Amino acid sequence: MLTLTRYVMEKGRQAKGTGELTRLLNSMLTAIKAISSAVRKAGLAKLDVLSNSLVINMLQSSYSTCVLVSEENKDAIITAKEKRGKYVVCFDPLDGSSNIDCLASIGTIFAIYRKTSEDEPSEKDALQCGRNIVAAGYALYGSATLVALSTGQGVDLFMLDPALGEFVLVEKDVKIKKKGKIYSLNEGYAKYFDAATTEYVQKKKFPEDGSAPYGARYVGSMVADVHRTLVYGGIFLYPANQKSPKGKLRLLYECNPVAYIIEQAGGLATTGTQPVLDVKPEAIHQRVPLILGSPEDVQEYLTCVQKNQ
Amino acid sequence: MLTLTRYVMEKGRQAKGTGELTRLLNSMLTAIKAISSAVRKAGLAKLDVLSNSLVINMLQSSYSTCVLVSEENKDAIITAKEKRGKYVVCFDPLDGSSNIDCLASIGTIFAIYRKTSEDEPSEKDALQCGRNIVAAGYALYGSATLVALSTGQGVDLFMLDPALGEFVLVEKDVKIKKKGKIYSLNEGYAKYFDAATTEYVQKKKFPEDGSAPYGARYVGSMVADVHRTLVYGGIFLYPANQKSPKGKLRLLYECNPVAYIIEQAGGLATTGTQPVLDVKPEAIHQRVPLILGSPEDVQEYLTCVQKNQ
Amino acid sequence: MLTLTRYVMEKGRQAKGTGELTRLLNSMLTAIKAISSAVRKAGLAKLDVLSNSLVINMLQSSYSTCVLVSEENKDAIITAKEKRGKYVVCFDPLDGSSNIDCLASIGTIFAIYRKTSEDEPSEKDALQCGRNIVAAGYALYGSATLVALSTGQGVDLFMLDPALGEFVLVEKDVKIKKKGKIYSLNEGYAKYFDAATTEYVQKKKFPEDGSAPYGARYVGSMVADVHRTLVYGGIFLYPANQKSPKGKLRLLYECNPVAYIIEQAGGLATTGTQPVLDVKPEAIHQRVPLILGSPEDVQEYLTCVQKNQ
Amino acid sequence: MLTLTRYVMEKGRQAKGTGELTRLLNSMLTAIKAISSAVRKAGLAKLDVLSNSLVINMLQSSYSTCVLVSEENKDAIITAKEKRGKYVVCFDPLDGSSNIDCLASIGTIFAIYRKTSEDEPSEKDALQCGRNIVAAGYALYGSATLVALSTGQGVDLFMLDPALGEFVLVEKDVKIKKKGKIYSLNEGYAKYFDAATTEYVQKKKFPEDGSAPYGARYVGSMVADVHRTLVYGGIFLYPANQKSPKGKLRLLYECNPVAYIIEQAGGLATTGTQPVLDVKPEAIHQRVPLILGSPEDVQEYLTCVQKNQ
Ligand SMILES: O=P(O)(O)OC[C@H]1O[C@](O)(CO)[C@@H](O)[C@@H]1O
Ligand SMILES: O=P(O)(O)OC[C@H]1O[C@](O)(CO)[C@@H](O)[C@@H]1O
Ligand SMILES: O=P(O)(O)OC[C@H]1O[C@](O)(CO)[C@@H](O)[C@@H]1O
Ligand SMILES: O=P(O)(O)OC[C@H]1O[C@](O)(CO)[C@@H](O)[C@@H]1O
Ligand SMILES: [Cl-]
Ligand SMILES: [Cl-]
Ligand SMILES: [Mg+2]
Ligand SMILES: [Mg+2]
Ligand SMILES: [Mg+2]
Ligand SMILES: [Mg+2]
Ligand SMILES: [Mg+2]
Ligand SMILES: [Mg+2]
Ligand SMILES: [Mg+2]
Ligand SMILES: [Mg+2]
Repeated sequence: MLTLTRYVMEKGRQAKGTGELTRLLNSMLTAIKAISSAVRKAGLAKLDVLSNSLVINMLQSSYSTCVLVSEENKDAIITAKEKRGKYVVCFDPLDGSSNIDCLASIGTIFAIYRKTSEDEPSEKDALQCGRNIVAAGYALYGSATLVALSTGQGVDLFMLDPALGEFVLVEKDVKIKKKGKIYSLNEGYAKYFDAATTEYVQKKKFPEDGSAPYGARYVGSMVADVHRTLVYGGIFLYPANQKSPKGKLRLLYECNPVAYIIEQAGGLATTGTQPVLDVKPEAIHQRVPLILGSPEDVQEYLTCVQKNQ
Repeated sequence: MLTLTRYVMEKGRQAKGTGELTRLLNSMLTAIKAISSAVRKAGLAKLDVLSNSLVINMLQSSYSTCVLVSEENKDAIITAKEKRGKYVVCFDPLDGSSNIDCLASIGTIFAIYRKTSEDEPSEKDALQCGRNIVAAGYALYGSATLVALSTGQGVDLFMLDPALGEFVLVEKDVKIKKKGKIYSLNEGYAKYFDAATTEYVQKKKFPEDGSAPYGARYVGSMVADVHRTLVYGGIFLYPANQKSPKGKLRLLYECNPVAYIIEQAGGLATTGTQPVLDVKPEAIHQRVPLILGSPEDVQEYLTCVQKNQ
Repeated sequence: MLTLTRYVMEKGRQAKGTGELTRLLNSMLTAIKAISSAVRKAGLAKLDVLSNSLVINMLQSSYSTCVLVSEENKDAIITAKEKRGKYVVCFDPLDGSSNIDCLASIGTIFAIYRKTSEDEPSEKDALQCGRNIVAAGYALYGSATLVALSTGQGVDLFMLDPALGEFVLVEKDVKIKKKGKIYSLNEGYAKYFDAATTEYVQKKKFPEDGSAPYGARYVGSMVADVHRTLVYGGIFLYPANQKSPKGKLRLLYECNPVAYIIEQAGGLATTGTQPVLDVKPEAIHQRVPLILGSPEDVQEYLTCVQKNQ
Repeated sequence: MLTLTRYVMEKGRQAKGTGELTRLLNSMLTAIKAISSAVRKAGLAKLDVLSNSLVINMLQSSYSTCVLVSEENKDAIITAKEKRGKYVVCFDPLDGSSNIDCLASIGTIFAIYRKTSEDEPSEKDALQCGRNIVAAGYALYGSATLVALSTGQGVDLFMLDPALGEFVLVEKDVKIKKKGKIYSLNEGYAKYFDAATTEYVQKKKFPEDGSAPYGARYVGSMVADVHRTLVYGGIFLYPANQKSPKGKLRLLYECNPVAYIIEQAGGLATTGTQPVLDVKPEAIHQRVPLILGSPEDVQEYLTCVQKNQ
């Protein structure tokens, strides 16, 4: 039984670390477990508020953090001097608000950076390119609870063993298919799509090479849809549209973490004009377009962008 | 704490029943709990086979059944003479095979009939119109575990309390909105749709009255998509198409139960030409088209069918 | 998987009952499960008050009761006319107060009678001899959670399956050994014992026939000590002493239920002068001496009583 | 929520450790959780064998150990060179065999030492006086699951939060009463006691100063009885007797750990002639007499030893 806590401590032993990142991850994972439990019994009772407190408190108490960015907080949270550590965490404590009442899969998203500037800790420490991620992942609260995690050496999948109360490694170093057979976007925005998105979607439904149309899936929780894309392959799209000209999804704590996971699994994640991880953030709640998945599907989307530009 | 077992026994006390239906439901619910538990720890290990055995064994042992129809069994299962009861159960022991690996919501579906013929128990006892349902419902194994149940007096929702190990009533007599704002179908089959489906879908994305386009959602597990339709309103479609000319979804143990639930909640469920519950089944594994949800959305779909016929 | 709910409903099907006792037992068992859960997480927070409310509410709501006697209530609780059923329940909702802080096994004890008088329901309906018990048992909240139950056809043991959230039959028709090798009493009261108890205890430690002395065990929760006596054999004693001249243990909701269980398993349960189940109660909180266990050990205790009288 | 994993990592951050002890404790605690779960569902199925494997595998995999002593293994287990760490663990993976069938509290016991010799790792590294313990504690699998732990700075109590799946600090720096009112030993061995034990026990039942006799408690699992002694005060005795002239309890992995806990809480733990922690072990499965608890009660026992020597 390779537990996440035993896996992470072991990974930190081979790298001769001080144990600070390990302490941070353990704290994050503890918050995730409390969130999983609250989610499993939610209807028997706001959850946004609770999951946000849980994450902030656990992270700050780890003595590993200097700056936190949460979806739930207008401004960056600076860690009190007495608990100052070297890491910056951007997180979405509970994503998939739209699906809570209807019991669909929802999740938690996070990315961890090392503070590199010499200055006093500020929001600017949270404005690194995703290419500078130290660790990132997500939890999926679905038919079972799962964490996808990467620290730069590929993507590992862990599942909450409910009897044992701990995360157990179920898949090591997962790789996305080069090409899938599923496309995933909200086609309710079709009226507002750019020409590139329209053309790409048309190619999926009416291919010109005799292949079967792709199947469509859209849970409407990003973590569920991205996780499906990871394990089954294909493409997930939340592009710019007329109602959301800069996209809807948030760069720091939605797009960068999933982009990091998808790239680590051998996939691609793009704004349409450049890799998501290469976008230099200008503000903590900045939005970007997100198109991600199997490299050949994303590469085909990029061709549509290129001939329509 | 109004538990499902206490709710069902109480419902049977006011109706002066022998307790046979109550015994049947309790058995079904016990199978559901075992399924929930196996689902929650699935990745840590086929599940179709297991959930099928669980349901068959629990139902047969209730002394309440004479005939069972399962998705997993070519032929109807006749209950051994010594355990013969008066009820017929059609069930899908685990639905949403496509979503198991990716951890999306999956479910169990069932409908219960009283055997009305005088003959020896046979498959023909399972070929009643859904309009003759005595009890029907589904379990949803999602971020939490839920059962929707009706015995003819509206739809009640129950949630598995994990600490207590029992189903607890969370919503009594639920009603679907008259009109929703979500449409749900696999648009990957667009190339194969009939004119009516094409036109309806076009109206959702490009309305002609100045209203916002509907949002699209499609989990790709029927129970998840139908449950969302129930609680948020809107429309779910699995119509006939060129690849599935009679539809894909199964009449006895997929469509009739959800149709029964949706109608009990004040919604509509149609094949496109008639109510699902009014279809006289000719074979236990018969397929039908399924269009269901908020009455005004379904009524609008039926208008598209009518002007394209 | 023979669950308690399926076992009890089945037992009621063969006996052509109205289902009223079955509804009562299910309710009692639901309270037991809630108690088990509260007990498992007690230190992470009175419990007497909670467990009492749980039992009273569940029993009254079953529409099966007319009179309740609780250890926690000075007077008998008469069921409101609208929920009147035919049964009387005497219960100790949580026994083993002394062991809660130190985490030793604790339990719940109950006996069920049919009201036989024609009069208005009163405390007098709870003053039947234990010989008139319809059903009785206990729950043990120990290293695992167990229920011992009898309805007149021997003793069955059930264990809470934590994954499944239900009681499962683990042993059918259990029989106590004719003679054991363990004696169980608080020897701290030795100064206050009568001559009979003194002599019996001396015989256990200094036998005159060359046999090994009995081992001593005393958890100090009656349910734990009685359950051990049931499965390992031997003798449990809470006799009269100078500080408690009529004994300490309560007749209605401590002694009668365990006496009923022990007798059903082929054991004996005595006051020292007569079987516990044959004592005609005069008051709802009456105390009796309790000596119970393997028939040959109890029979040997009775010989000490006889030669010292 | 101060979790054990967060508490232990934090305790290791202030002490600038390499994290090796922390990794060891986490591993031990993970084994404890698996044991708790197996114990909670034991009757629904040897456990000695399982719990032994769990502990050995978890400890060896921590890269923190060089030598293990288990009750279940004749010889010391030398850690393979590739996983060699600096610590020695003596453990009883599951104690209280006698109480498993009857569902009474049972436990796991452990003591951790730093290897101090320069030689190749051998059994001799496990023969340090308990006074050289680095960390020690026990788990109690009772009505709830608890760990008592000390690393030299007093005794902390943790409880398994079943919803959260982790140990949570419930009491910091616990102190035993100076004098209690409970004595705990198997009085079935009275025929075989030495004069000192006889006299001490007589004083508890027949005091000569007008005080009330002590109450007697004896669960017959050492961990349960010792834990009760810790939280309620009093005295626990397993002295030498004619059948067990050197005592029964094992020095390395039963007596030293509980002695360490009791001393850290301000109590005393003696063989009758010297502190348990000061005994120099000569063999890994050596037995000693054990008398422990509130200092004034133990001090009174020692006076009986002294006037009978
Ligand atoms: O309804 P829409 O516009 O498709 O938005 C759904 C998206 O919004 C989110 O809830 C976060 O903004 C994602 O989880 C999901 O992908
Ligand atoms: O991939 P498709 O064709 O959309 O099929 C999905 C449907 O199939 C099912 O798995 C059952 O056939 C449903 O749960 C779901 O609605
Ligand atoms: O401390 P004593 O006098 O031995 O009393 C213990 C007895 O009291 C009870 O807590 C109930 O009165 C029983 O569970 C137990 O047998
Ligand atoms: O039956 P006895 O001799 O009192 O032995 C009980 C003791 O044995 C053990 O099981 C371990 O030897 C302890 O847990 C307990 O204190
Ligand atoms: Cl989902
Ligand atoms: Cl106990
Ligand atoms: Mg969010
Ligand atoms: Mg979000
Ligand atoms: Mg199926
Ligand atoms: Mg199906
Ligand atoms: Mg009580
Ligand atoms: Mg009591
Ligand atoms: Mg042992
Ligand atoms: Mg032992």
